Amino acid sequence: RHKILHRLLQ
Amino acid sequence: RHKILHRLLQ
Amino acid sequence: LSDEQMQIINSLVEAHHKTYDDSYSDFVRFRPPVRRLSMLPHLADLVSYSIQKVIGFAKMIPGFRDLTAEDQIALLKSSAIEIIMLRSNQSFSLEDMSWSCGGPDFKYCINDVTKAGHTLELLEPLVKFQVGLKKLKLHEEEHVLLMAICLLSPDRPGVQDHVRIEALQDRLCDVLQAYIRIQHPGGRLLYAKMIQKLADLRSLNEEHSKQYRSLSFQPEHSMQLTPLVLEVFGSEV
Amino acid sequence: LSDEQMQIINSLVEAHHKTYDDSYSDFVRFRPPVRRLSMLPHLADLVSYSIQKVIGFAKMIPGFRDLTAEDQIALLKSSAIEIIMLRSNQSFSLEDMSWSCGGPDFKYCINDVTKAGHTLELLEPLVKFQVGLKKLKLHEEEHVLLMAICLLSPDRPGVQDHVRIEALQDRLCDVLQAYIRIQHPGGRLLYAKMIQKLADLRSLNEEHSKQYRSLSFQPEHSMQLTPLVLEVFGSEV
Ligand SMILES: CCCc1cc(C(O)(CC)CC)ccc1-c1cc(CCc2ccc(CO)c(CO)c2)ccc1C
Ligand SMILES: CCCc1cc(C(O)(CC)CC)ccc1-c1cc(CCc2ccc(CO)c(CO)c2)ccc1C
Repeated sequence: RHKILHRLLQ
Repeated sequence: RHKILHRLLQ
Repeated sequence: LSDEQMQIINSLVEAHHKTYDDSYSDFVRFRPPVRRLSMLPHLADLVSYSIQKVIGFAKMIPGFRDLTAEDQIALLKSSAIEIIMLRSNQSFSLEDMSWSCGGPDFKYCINDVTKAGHTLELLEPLVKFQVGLKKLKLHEEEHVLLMAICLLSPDRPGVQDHVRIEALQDRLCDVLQAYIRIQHPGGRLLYAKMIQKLADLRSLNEEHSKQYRSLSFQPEHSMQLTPLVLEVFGSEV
Repeated sequence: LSDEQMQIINSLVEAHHKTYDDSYSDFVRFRPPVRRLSMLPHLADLVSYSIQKVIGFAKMIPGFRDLTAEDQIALLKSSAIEIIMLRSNQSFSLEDMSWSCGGPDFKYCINDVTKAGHTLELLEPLVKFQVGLKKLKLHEEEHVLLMAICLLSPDRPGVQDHVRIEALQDRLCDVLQAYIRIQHPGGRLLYAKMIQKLADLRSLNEEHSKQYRSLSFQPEHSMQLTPLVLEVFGSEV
């Protein structure tokens, strides 16, 4: 979960 | 799972 | 042909017309085309849109509606890409080796499609398939049948009642085989050709699947897809 | 103000500029506006797009980047709608009581927004909020601060280190309080007004949440959303 939020937060 | 496919299949 | 056979033809043909807009007027509502995967937004919407049509078509194939909700999803999730490769042919032009949909913005060369995340490994046989198929110059009656035959294949991962679906597909294969014999002059070897196509859609299905996982795995690419595409092409069982 | 304080201002302001296109040139790539929830596709893309900007802005707030990946998501998932209601104000016009973004197609009356699935229960206070806020005629320095202050609230469901985030927010509240005292003439009562706004964004946050669940629950409506919107507004913990 939150796969997309991570990619964007790095 | 397959929430959208059901709605469309009825 | 008999009456029952013909009724199935009129049934499939009307379902196709109801799910295939020859004006392609709905394309104006997809995220605009752009010629770094610039064509992904537009094509992901074109495909998401198409899936909705395939589901609409499937719901009208005589008998399909009577399968188990699970069998319906199983047949759909696995044969969706194939049905879209089949229905797309109705717009493939041998001339400009592209898909012409109403206008120039909606005309996709092998170039445009490359910017959607797919390589030639798929695009190569895909076009080859479109040409070979486009050349069979099938009738709308046969065209719509081939779609119903492909969609009602019992040899799909997930199928429970892989015996009833075996019946339906057969009931369709006959109508086609018969029609081609009676209504299609010069088509004394057609059936074999068509069935051969359903086999090519299998290698293509596979290729797209691998290429799809590759993209699908990247959130900067999957966030570009649609909730429906992710679900139908997703591997959640 | 001190140097450290000022550095934070230059930091936030540059982050805003980098994440806010005054040309609104990217709107041409959203699914076209349509005036049965006709405005959902376009607005869902406008919002999905905005979330991407808020994440981009957040990653530049000094200190935020040092929070736990989980704290980052927690602050983001819960304060995202509020930041979007705050940043949207930079385009809200008191004249035509709408959001003017570059052109007429990208101008949304209270009418257009209704066709997005939201009722007046939200649209009513939302506009009221936009007016009251638009009237404070804040500076870009204060505007960008209020966003960082709102985003770095420790009182959000999910926050683990609700004590460090307590520090950061404070380090920001000062810079603002100070600036308003020194750099904002006539703004001897501003701070209190602004903070009052962060409280109104809470009732609005709530309203949108309920209204969002209602829509979100319907697949014929959620299939219209974006993978990013579903995830950030979804309740998956
Ligand atoms: C069969 C390949 C379908 C496909 C999937 C994808 C994705 O896998 C990317 C992640 C999913 C959105 C991207 C692009 C394409 C793709 C799409 C087309 C579009 C064919 C186009 C699609 C459908 C239809 C009617 O349903 C017409 C008109 O008859 C034209 C041609 C070639 C390719 C490679
Ligand atoms: C805060 C309400 C945000 C919202 C959420 C939704 C959904 O909940 C529907 C399912 C998610 C897509 C639909 C519509 C809206 C909604 C969106 C707007 C757009 C404001 C618009 C949005 C963002 C920005 C910059 O990030 C500008 C220019 O500064 C203008 C105004 C009013 C409403 C009610």
